[PDB]
Amino acid sequence: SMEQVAMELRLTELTRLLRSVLDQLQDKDPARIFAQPVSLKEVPDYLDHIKHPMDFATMRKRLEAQGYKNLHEFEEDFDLIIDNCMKYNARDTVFYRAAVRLRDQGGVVLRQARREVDSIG
Repeated sequence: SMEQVAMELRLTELTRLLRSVLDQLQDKDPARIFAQPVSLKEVPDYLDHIKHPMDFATMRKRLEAQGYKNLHEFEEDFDLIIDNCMKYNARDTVFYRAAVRLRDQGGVVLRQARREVDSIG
């Protein structure tokens, strides 16, 4: 149908906007602490601690499959990255501190993304 196509064009455009959001958020992680999944070879007990692991490469796979239907879903995954880190790692670690900085800096980017998604529909 013509409606299914119109809906698919909306999803594609959302995907385009979320790709730019993802790039901006990942720039706020210059140390690449959150770039890839925590290694189960190197942290073999990780899944005993963290039930829903997340990282930027995993988000990028979902994004490119047009697997985010709305900004809320994308934010859920970003928040997992931060929240998993802040639970697994102690306050006095480079990892925890990197998550706090990513949260604080990403807030700005996500504030305007929400306005852009509401604005452009």
